[PDB]
Amino acid sequence: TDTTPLKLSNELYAIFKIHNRPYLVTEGDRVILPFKLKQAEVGDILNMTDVTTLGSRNYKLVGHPINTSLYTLKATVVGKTKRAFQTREVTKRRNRRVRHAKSKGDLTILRISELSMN
Amino acid sequence: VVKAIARNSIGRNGVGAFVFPCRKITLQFCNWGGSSEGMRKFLTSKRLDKWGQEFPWIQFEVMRKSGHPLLRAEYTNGREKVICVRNLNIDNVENKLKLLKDSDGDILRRRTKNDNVESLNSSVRGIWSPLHAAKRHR
Amino acid sequence: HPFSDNYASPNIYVVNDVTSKEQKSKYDTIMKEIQKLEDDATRKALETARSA
Amino acid sequence: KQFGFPKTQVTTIYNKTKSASNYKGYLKHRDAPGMYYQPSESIATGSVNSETIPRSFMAASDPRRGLDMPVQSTKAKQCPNVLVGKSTVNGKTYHLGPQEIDEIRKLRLDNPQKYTRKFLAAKYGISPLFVSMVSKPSEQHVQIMESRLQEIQSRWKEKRRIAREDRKRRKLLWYQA
Amino acid sequence: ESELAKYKEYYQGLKSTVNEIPESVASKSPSLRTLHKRLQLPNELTYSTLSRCLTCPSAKLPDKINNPTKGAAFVNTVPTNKYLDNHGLNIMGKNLLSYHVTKSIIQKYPRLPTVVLNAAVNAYISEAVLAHIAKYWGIEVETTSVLSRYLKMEPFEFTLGRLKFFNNSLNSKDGIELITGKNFSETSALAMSVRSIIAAIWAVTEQKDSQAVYRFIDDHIMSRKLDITKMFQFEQPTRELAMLCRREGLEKPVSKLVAESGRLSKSPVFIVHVFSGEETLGEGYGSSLKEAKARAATDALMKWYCYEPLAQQEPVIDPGTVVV
Amino acid sequence: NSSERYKLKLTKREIEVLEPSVYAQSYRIKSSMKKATLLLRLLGGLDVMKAISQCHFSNKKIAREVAELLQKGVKDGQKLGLKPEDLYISQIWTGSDGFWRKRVEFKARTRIGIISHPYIHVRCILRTKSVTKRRLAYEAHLKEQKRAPWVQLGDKPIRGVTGGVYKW
RNA sequence: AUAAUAAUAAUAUGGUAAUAGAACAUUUAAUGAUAAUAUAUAUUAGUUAUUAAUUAAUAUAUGUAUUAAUUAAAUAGAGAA
RNA sequence: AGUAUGAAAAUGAUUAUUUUAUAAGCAAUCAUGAAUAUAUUAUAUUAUAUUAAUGAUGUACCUUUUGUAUAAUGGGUCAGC
Ligand SMILES: [Mg+2]
Ligand SMILES: [Mg+2]
Ligand SMILES: [Mg+2]
Ligand SMILES: [Mg+2]
Ligand SMILES: [Mg+2]
Ligand SMILES: [Mg+2]
Ligand SMILES: [Mg+2]
Ligand SMILES: [Mg+2]
Ligand SMILES: [Mg+2]
Ligand SMILES: [Mg+2]
Ligand SMILES: [Mg+2]
Ligand SMILES: [Mg+2]
Ligand SMILES: [Mg+2]
Ligand SMILES: [Mg+2]
Ligand SMILES: [Mg+2]
Repeated sequence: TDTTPLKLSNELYAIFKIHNRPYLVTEGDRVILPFKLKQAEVGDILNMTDVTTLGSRNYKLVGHPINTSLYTLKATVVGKTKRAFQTREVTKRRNRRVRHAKSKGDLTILRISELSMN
Repeated sequence: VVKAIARNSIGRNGVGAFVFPCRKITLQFCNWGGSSEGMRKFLTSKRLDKWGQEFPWIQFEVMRKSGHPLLRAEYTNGREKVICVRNLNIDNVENKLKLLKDSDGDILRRRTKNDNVESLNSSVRGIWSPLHAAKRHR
Repeated sequence: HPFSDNYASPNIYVVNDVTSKEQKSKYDTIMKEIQKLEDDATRKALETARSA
Repeated sequence: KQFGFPKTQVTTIYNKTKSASNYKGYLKHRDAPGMYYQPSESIATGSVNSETIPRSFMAASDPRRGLDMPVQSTKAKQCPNVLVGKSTVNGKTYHLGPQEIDEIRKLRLDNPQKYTRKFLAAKYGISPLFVSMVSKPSEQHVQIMESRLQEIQSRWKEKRRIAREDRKRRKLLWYQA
Repeated sequence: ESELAKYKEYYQGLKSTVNEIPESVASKSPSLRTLHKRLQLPNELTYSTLSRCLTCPSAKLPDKINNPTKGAAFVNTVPTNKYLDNHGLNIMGKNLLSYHVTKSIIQKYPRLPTVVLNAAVNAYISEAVLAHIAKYWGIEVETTSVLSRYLKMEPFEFTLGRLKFFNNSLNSKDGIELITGKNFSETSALAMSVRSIIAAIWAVTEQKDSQAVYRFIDDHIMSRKLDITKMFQFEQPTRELAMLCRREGLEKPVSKLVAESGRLSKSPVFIVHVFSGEETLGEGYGSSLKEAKARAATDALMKWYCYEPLAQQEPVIDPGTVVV
Repeated sequence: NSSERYKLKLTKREIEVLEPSVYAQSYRIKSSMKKATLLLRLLGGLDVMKAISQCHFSNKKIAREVAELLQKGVKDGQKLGLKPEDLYISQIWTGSDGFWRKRVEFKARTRIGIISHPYIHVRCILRTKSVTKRRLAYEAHLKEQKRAPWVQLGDKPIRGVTGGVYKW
């Protein structure tokens, strides 16, 4: 795998997958995972492993999952949080009972700190 | 001839040095007031010390007031969460405190489907153009 | 009755339980005392002026 | 061609002509593991990208010069000239001496209405821009012209003034990059 | 006894602590400790030094205290020691910022125009930006009065931990600012504090790890996003491009239509490329032909200036700005 | 007589209120609110003198009362310091004056209605052409300056979510 | 051998008539610190898996909660007569 | 039908912001441009709030019925009961 053009390029993107959910990122990008991370606390660093695609403007390395040796991709866990609280009402059409389906899903804000060809 | 446009930089907290979002937490209780029992117990019982030991970048203020028991956090962005912990047991209070410390200070917000990544960066590949496409349309 | 010393981790502290009323009373006494001090000094200055 | 990577379109599993916006089809499309050449489907106007910069603007010791990515897709022989000056089509001429210049200057001060820039250009086989560069007119003439322009501007409606402002804003925006 | 005397002795003690910044007192201050832990400052950087960095110069109380009727009262801070403030530190921090940031920018963009470079530098380390950074870190201002503090009966440790300058009480009350100098502005004080911290870090680490300060700066200041392409504003870019081509060993640039669509419409599209020989320099799209031509020239100039070489390359020293 | 500079911070509401105005009020006019509206809509943003003239030559009964009110507001403005040729009617509205006495209308074949007898008041706020109108002209000018132009081939946001994948 | 909280694996969680379990708002009675830096009510914007309460600002009242909490009870919750 | 107080709502007029004169149906929800307002950490390529560009989905509520968008019942609206 001649990975020289990617290595050379100033701009570079990745399409890493957490639980088969793809997230297309550059360095500085701020990923918002739609679940509560249990393993990592806030401040902890995540070394991304299942990286599908690593792309320049005109080239892209692709692997499933690209060789871990070829690249780096460090995310930082920058705040577990939640979505806004919502209460949709559930009811049938001639029935006074109206069940409130309250919802407030969890989020985990990552920040892609490092992304480079090793 | 070339001229500058005065413009300012955007801080990405994570990339260089991570500054921890939660900066200060205030435990507020009442000596009277049966709603403040679990808070009082928490303050008493060696959990707060352990917490402070764990997180020495957060300062833990402990205040007494007449009203309900309060957990007000204070974040780097300047926002302030305040959770009323009325009638909660010790463990519930601790969970609430954990939740607060976990939070990045930002306001709660509805996200649309797949609104995942938030970039300041211009696209690595360009924006599409019909004149510059690989397959020309008809 | 918690204190800042009680917790033994220096990022933890307990703010001082001084009642609002007591603080107000203290303020009243201090500003009053200043006023008394000032008034006596002004009187003295008036007496000195009268003398010469 | 330095690199002999296989080249790929940005491939959907669905019909691209009917469902170009459908991200799901793109997500589905898996391609075999390795290096590829995906030529960008974009103009390189705003890009500071290293694959976009031309080789002449790269430094001599730059490794990127040798690599084949600033692709010369277009050909200057095939493209026609746009808003090109007459000097660029048939070369610049440095023929007029000091005496001729002095005469031109004398003429312009004397009577800019009679001896206008275009007339001077026609006489001496040179550009109106060059005439301007050479010689100032009488400041009175300039003042008159400014006054005329102001009068014209005043003669406008509200709408026209707004349109002119918009045009000016657009022009300013062009030079931003 | 008298409460005035009690207050007076407290004030005197506070003044003495400010003069000293005794190490034990600084250590006791929770806010300082948390700041230290947050930034991951070196262990050699003492807590007294950190307190000092937050202490702005304030030798004498100004004349504007005499009248709150004119819209100012300075009743929060207490006079400082002449030889224990953030002033010398601040200057050193400013110098460091001016050196390192500028150097980093030059490394990134070795041909960047002088004015553009200056603007970029400003963006990275402007006073407002520095103040914002300080706020983010948690450098809070001593807004509370001395008397109020005494009444509450709070320790001097908290005071030491907060930022200390002649902050005008009733600054914008009833919507009335007084427009005082830089020595009474909050933003300026916060900027000084962030520069002073940097200077303190430098002082402690220089002999052991010389580049520790610069990696701290990189982490905090140089980590911030700035698209350099948004900084530029050209005037007559075609002429400038032609001059550049003349200067280098390049053929005269001419603009040519590559592609065209929607001529005779409200919004056409004209793609023009500025060629020098067979090589294209800049690509320019536009609604008009003229616009497209202009855009191609601007693109070419961007590519010239914002060229960023690799770290593996030997240093690129540019041949100055293209003087048209 | 001082070297102290200042910068004033006001809100939008504060700005609005502090501009010189004058607040006319009618007495308990005998009319409907609808009938008042039918006239008062004509006297929207007029100069006070023009409005007074219109009221004088109006066929309606409320008109005289409106004219009188305008005259009173002018007089008040003069007393304050303002000029009558400077004053324009900024706002003029009406309202129920309360205590409308209901009274049964007896109809044929043991039917009834209730006849109310409406009383209203007209209030109006006169503002100055010299200040308020100038201010809102300035605001309009600023807004015009701010306004981003129509660009033909302009940068519109690529609306929709990306979907973790390049489509180009 | 319990309780609270948190993990893991599993199963379950549509619901009229109906049955069962658990809460909250409101008002009164018993007990009851505190205080205009306070309390109550209202508006706006935040916060807590949110009929509820809490934070801040603003407004009006009051030298002040039959207040928090536990019990006892109810003229205890209204788009349907 | 006490006395004070009263930004409780329905309801009327007026002003401001915003949308609206080639577009068709419970008038909402979700997507999504734009405009405006506020914001003593908008550092911004910022955040919230308001607003019928445009797109998609969407047959009031209750009662009574095997079954109701029903052109079956009942309600002019809000306040108190
Ligand atoms: Mg229903
Ligand atoms: Mg049914
Ligand atoms: Mg299809
Ligand atoms: Mg009344
Ligand atoms: Mg009759
Ligand atoms: Mg009637
Ligand atoms: Mg069920
Ligand atoms: Mg009842
Ligand atoms: Mg009711
Ligand atoms: Mg209901
Ligand atoms: Mg239309
Ligand atoms: Mg219709
Ligand atoms: Mg019908
Ligand atoms: Mg019906
Ligand atoms: Mg009916």
